[PDB]
Amino acid sequence: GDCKPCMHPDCRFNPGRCR
Repeated sequence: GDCKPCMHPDCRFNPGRCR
């Protein structure tokens, strides 16, 4: 990840952040 840290389940496609 880069924008929104992908250190949690939510970073599957962070809507508006890290896809």
